Amino acid sequence: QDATVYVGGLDEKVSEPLLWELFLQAGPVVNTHMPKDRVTGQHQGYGFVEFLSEEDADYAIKIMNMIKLYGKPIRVNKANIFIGNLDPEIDEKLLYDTFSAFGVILQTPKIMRDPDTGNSKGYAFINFASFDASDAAIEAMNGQYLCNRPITVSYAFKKD
Amino acid sequence: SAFDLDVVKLTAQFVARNGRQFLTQLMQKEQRNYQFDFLRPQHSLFNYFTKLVEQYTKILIPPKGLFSKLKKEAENPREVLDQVCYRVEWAKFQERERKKEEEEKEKERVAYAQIDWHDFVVV
Amino acid sequence: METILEQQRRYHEEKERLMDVMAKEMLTKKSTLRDQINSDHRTRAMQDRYMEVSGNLRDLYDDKDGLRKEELNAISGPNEFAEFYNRLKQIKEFHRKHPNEICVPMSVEFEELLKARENPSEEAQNLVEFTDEEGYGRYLDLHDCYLKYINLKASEKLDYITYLSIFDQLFDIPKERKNAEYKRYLEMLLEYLQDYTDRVKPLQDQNELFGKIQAEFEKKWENGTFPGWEERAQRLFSTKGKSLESLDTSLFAKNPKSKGTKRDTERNKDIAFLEAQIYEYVEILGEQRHLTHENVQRKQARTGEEREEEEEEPYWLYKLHGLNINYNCEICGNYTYRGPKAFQRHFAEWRHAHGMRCLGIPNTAHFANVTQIEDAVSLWAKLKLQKASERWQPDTEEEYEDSSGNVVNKKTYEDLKRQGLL
Ligand SMILES: [Zn+2]
Repeated sequence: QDATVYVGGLDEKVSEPLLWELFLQAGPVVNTHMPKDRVTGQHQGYGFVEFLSEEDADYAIKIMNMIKLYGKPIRVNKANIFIGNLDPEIDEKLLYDTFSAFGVILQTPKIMRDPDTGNSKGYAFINFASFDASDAAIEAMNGQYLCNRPITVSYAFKKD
Repeated sequence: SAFDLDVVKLTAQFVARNGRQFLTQLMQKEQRNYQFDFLRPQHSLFNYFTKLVEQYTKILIPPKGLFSKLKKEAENPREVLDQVCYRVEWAKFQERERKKEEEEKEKERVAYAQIDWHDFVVV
Repeated sequence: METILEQQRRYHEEKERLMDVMAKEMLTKKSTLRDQINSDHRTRAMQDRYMEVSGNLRDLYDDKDGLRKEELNAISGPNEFAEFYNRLKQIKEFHRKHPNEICVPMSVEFEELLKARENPSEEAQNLVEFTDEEGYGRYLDLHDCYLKYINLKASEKLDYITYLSIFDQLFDIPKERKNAEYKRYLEMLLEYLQDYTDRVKPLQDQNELFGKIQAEFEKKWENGTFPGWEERAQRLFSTKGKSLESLDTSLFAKNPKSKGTKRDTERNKDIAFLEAQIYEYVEILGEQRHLTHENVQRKQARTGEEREEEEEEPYWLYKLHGLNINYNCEICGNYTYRGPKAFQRHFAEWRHAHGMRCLGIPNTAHFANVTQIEDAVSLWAKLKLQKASERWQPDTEEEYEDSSGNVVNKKTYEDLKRQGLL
């Protein structure tokens, strides 16, 4: 897990030897793994590249971070408001700093991860201090231009 | 982080003995080729340096132990218990004020989510 | 050292942290009497520590009056500051962050969820200062005092209710003589009552209460504290009456009243002070004595069981595929494996690799179908010897001929050549 780098944000043009060919300049990528879905039978955008040394994986994570690969925000990492279609290049501290401009955050946010890879699932949950920050996130942040990924902010629970 | 904290404590001790706002022992040190990034207010350590300077100024008070001796806080446990009870009452009043502010914010959010947003009038 | 600047601010921060801990202890609600007594003892210990810190900080003002002339001088300044900065310009290779400058006194004055006790008060216990019969200040133990009174009176006609009725009197006639041996038991009963009063309220000022009791004993009890309408003025030491105040003032400095008797003011002053302290403890803790008397009456009126309850509170595949034949491996915790297809595969599985790492021998194809420990270590010794032999080791295998003689001595190894060329 230390020598392997988890890549997120892969489109349909990216393939299993294509990621190994793109990561060959960063370091000696020994193997590439792409988990296939059960309903569609294709990649879900997240994969893994197992290299030989941890320094090559660190250089690939520091070089290929927030890159625009196949029209997709590909990024390598070390393997009541709901935000969907978020970029995997952002972290919890980056999401807390991005959410601090609209309103005040009550605590540190959390992002959902896949049970197989564990880098990024695609959705996240963040809680605001009051309902005014949630309304400002649903008015402004729900549709704002993020890092090559159109996010969507919505309410997790609402009572009619 | 011990050397930076010691430098901040030395700057707070040297700045508290000044007779003016700008005529201090640290303003002339900035022009004497001494790098001090904690003097600018843009850094996060400046908020702690200001609290250290405030504590150094409060350590120079006449009831702080320079020319007088405290008798109520040092020789009366009942006065300390009354001060602790007053601090607990002030904390309870602050918690009640925060709960009232949260209730007012919830009432404003309930009133804003129930008003009609289709009756537009441009005058 | 900045004793007037840094040490005074540190003492003020410690006093503020102690006051914040006391306010957090007083703001929290209580549910039990023993936990409340432990919190009161911790608050009293924190108040004593804050008073000691304030007394230590209040004495650091002798050199401050001499150093204030040099500290407030605007002619000085950045010279000594630059000298201190050059003294603080040492090697910064100690890459270690210390966030416990103010967080450590905040954590020392706090408690945990498993045990509600502070870090200086971690060794404090309520069972070392109070007995089980007292109930952490709920009642008072009077069985030993009643046994001592029955041993001193030499009679079995005094029960616990009679002793409680005799001990309830404050200014009435005593049960025995004042010059008898009952004063030695009364002094012990007063010394126990003083400790019971000091244990029932640790947050109260015991020294101020003792000084007030001494002032009331000296200024009031020694000057006729019980006026009448021999009955006009009574003396506690001499145990005699007086006609008027002038006769009592003339007899207060008399020769039998000073030292010419066995109950004078010279020898029987401590017994009178102990009796006054016992009367003050009975007047201040009368509700606890009434609760102890009610508990004794409820224990006497109860039965044996009530007193005990109060004191206690395809079978064919089975053999075709290889099952029913089990194999065990010592390298794997004597884990017994099933039919051969699984047993042969186990050497590659996780558990066997774990078991082999215990000895320090890698998992390879050589160590397959080997289940015993000593066999594994012997085969590892063999393989080690073989491989280490068949490698090319230049250090011991090489022929150098140093230029020391330059025409002789070709038996030099690769290490002696460096030693000769050094
Ligand atoms: Zn085994």
